[PDB]
Amino acid sequence: IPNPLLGLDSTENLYFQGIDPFTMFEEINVVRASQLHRRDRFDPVPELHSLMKEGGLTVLGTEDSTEGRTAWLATGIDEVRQVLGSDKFSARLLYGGTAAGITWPGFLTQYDPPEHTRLRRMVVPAFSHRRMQKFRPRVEQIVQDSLDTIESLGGPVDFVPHFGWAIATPATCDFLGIPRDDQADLARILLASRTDRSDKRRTAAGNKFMTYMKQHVAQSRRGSGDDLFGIVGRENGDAITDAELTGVAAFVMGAAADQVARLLAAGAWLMVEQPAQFALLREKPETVPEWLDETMRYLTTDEKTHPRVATQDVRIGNQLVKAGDTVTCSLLAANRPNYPSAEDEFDITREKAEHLAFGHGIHHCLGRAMAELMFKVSIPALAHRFPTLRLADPQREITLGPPPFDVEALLLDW
Ligand code: HEM
Repeated sequence: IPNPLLGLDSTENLYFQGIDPFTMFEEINVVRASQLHRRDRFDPVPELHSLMKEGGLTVLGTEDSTEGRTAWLATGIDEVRQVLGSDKFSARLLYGGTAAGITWPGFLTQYDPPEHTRLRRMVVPAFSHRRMQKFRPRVEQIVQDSLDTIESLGGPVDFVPHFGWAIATPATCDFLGIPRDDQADLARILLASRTDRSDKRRTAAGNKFMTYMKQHVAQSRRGSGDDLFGIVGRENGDAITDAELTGVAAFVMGAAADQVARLLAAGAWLMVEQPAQFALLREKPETVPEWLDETMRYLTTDEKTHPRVATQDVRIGNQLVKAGDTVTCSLLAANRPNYPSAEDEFDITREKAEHLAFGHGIHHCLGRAMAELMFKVSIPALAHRFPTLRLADPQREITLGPPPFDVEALLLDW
């Protein structure tokens, strides 16, 4: 029971007869974690900076009960690696108890070993570095086409649709063997499923996407294509279900496409804020071999991991994480430990890398090679194409939406 006589926070104050107290505990902690991972331009917000000073693991929130659950945030590099690498944390127990089945087939984030292990191993060959080498000429074409479109239009151009999404959409679709003719409509359907203010219309759009994808999976899984479905289907036969394949494909075209569009937009923004450094990349790329790792570290466009649930009492740093507690990891805090300082500032010439932008442990980014391929093609190509790239209006702040790192618009000229 919140006490609205004492405080002003709307989220904290929500109460009505018959409200679920546990649902409320989980939801306010998600909101708290989210608030902490907004950004101040490229930087952590003061609240996260303050929290980082407290120690490597702090209390996000606690349940009203005697011997109730605690939600923790890990911010120290040591604590984050320890949590994410430990077999004493479950991902699946976040979504239900032991006896609960899988909710979203193919949503790897939701699986624990041994089934996490098997399903990931089944799909891994499609995401390999070798496979990304093969995919590279297509990505190069996608990027040059996007740049041609931008240049043809004339400045100013919004790089969110014309750079982030113009690359992410065809790249993800092509990876899944989606015919060119279908792509614009699917992207439109996905927009409705991600943004429509009506939850009813949001679900109808999601349903429309998932049924297209189920059909596409059935058509493609026994075929001879180099798409994800052909690869995984030919290799695995009936060991992978249509539902599982559909989930993986949907993730790639939905959540993951959004993640890469956001990363590319954040990259283009950094380029216009740090043009002398990116001039070094354009003109002498061999002298800055760690540029990409440093960019990932600085940007950390996925600020935090999904909460993990402790399956037994476990020591994390100083603290005792009790069975049933959750720990959320701040990749942002892990990658920017020295914020603010000269050493934390973006430095394209840095050695040794860091970093944890793609997570850690068994759940670490399956799409790392694909994401890096996209970035490593896109950013240098942008630099060569528009050496004079700049903000159309240098006085206007970039508007950031809710995490993860969400550039809403990026109006650039050259
Ligand atoms: C199209 C490109 C991408 C694909 C296909 C992809 C795919 C995936 C998948 C399937 C997982 C779940 C792995 C598992 O649970 O075993 C994952 C996890 C993760 N990804 Fe990606 N990803 C992409 C881009 C990105 C980008 C741009 C970032 C941010 C830099 C990112 C950051 C992460 C992180 C931090 C995790 C771990 C989450 C956690 O531990 O809770 N990914 N990725």
